[PDB]
Amino acid sequence: SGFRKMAFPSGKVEGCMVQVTCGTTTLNGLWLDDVVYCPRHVICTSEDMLNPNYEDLLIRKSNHNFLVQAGNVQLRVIGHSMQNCVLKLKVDTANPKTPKYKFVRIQPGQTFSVLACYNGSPSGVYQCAMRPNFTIKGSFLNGSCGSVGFNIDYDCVSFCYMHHMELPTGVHAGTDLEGNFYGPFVDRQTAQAAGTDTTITVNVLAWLYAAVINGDRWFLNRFTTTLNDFNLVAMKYNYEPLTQDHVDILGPLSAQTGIAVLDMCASLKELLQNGMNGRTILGSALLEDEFTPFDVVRQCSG
Amino acid sequence: SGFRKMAFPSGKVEGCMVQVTCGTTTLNGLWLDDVVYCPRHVICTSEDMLNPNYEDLLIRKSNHNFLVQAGNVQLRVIGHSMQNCVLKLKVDTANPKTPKYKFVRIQPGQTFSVLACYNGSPSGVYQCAMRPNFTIKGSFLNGSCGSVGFNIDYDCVSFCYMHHMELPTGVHAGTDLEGNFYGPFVDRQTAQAAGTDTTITVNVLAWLYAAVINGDRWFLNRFTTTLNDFNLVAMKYNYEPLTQDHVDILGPLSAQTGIAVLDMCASLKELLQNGMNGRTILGSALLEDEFTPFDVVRQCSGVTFQ
Ligand SMILES: N#Cc1ccccc1CN1CCCN(C(=O)c2cncc(Cl)c2)CC1
Ligand SMILES: N#Cc1ccccc1CN1CCCN(C(=O)c2cncc(Cl)c2)CC1
Ligand SMILES: [Cl-]
Ligand code: NA
Repeated sequence: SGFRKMAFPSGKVEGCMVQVTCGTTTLNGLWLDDVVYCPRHVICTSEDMLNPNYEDLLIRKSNHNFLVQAGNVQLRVIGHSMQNCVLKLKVDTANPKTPKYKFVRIQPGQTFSVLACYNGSPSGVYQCAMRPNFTIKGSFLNGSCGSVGFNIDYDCVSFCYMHHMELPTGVHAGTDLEGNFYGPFVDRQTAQAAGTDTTITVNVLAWLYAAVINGDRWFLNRFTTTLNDFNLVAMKYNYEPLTQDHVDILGPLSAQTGIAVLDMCASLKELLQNGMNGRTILGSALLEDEFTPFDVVRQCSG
Repeated sequence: SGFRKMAFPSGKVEGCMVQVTCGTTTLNGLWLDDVVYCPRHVICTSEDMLNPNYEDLLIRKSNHNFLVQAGNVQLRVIGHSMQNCVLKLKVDTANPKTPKYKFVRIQPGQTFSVLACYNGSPSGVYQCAMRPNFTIKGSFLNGSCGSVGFNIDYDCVSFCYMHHMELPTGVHAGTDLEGNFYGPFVDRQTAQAAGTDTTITVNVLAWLYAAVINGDRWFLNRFTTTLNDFNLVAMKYNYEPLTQDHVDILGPLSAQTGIAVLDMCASLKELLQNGMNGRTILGSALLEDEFTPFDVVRQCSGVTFQ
């Protein structure tokens, strides 16, 4: 029993973290085979950040301008190129600790583990969700750029996030490993803001199923609802719409607990309309939306 | 900025996890140098569990009755001994991935990372605190015994917990790496229950200081309190007493934010009386007690957002 925000074991990713230095800037890189991946903003000075022309800044750099340190060993940079907002530094040694991996782009609502790093050294691991507004509520300080997000699908690491910046509200923005930003953000010091966020409905339902599996049932009721009436309520409370795809994905949890998805939707409707009335669910006074249906099944059954 | 429940990177511990089998029972073991540590209850049947005589059960076992599997490799057991509630299996290979490590016994209120494992293979990592009633609120299923708790302040792993059992209320109990249980618990299937738990006051204060460092001051007030009046009020909400040791430990956070410890105590007294009135603190609608003063300093910026 028990239910905790759980990250994947980070060992396979720790063996890939390196320190990348360009001029006075030091940040983190991901070393896979003979390539080190890092944010392209490593080549910028503070003044360049206002309106950088990355192609022009890069042409002025030689391979020896990039210092890559893996533990206490210097790696030799033998090539460099850009792919979208990530710099790819070709090195002379393949990482002997390279795990089986893929680069995947995740959808809003999906969760992943973040390995926070400073000077190429891992400092902590925590679980995040890609918000509907394409930000992540992480915990990052100066020097954390290049820290990565991932999931592990068996023995294969799926890298899905690389950290680039913090927005004025204290939330975080980054790219996939192909350098495409999540959300309408850019790698330049211009005015940017997180858009209004919404709650991930399918994940709140998954967490209510986790609460039932763990013995917390007070919120269950005799009522059911239709998908259309439930979505009229969800919109009023700034919850994402629930689709038939979401209902299908919750199928297994519904079968195990004997609570149909629309039966759980009626409990959620009541919680949104009346609050918790001084009670908690899995030790929380708010409805948690950062556990996917898969996360619940993986932790509660495996 | 941001504030999350953050665990230590688990790689140094993943390289130590093995599977231990004795008869039909399989659980996890920790392989450090040439010794595999695991719960001694691996030698019990379900019937043995009511009143096991571990010395009598162990004397009937030979080294070859213990099967230890590290990845896809079988390790050879060449010795065995019991130390309190842990079994120590001497093996013929030293773990080449053994990190720099130590065994530390922790006090209530201290936090640590748990690497949940099943069949010697890591499943997930999360942060836990040793509750005042000597239990932990973890996430463990059948097969998780032998999973360990640790901290990694620097490059040295400090192992502080080994998982043995789940109590009737769904909370968890275990030992230090010398086999001494935390709390009054025993490794037998008798009626035992967790004592009434309380909130870890020093950690809630640490977390209020984290909220101030990150730019939030809404909960502060113009008042102060004496330590004794604070404790009289706190104990009415089932909060642990705050001692002069706790006040001293909060000194650095107090100096960084400019808020005296007893002034933060007055804010906590008011939050206990009023609740949050629809507001949140670091994204929570409840007062958080599983971040120590040391955890706050590790994670937070050294510059407060004034
Ligand atoms: N791309 C981009 C971008 C876009 C707008 C502005 C600034 C940047 C880059 N910028 C500069 C490098 C240093 N930096 C951190 O190291 C950092 C990371 N996360 C959290 C914190 Cl508090 C600090 C901030 C990010
Ligand atoms: N020591 C002790 C003790 C003392 C009282 C009763 C039972 C035990 C041992 N017992 C038997 C082995 C299997 N088991 C789990 O694998 C387990 C762990 N954590 C959580 C869950 Cl749900 C299950 C339960 C623990
Ligand atoms: Cl301690
Ligand atoms: Na219902």
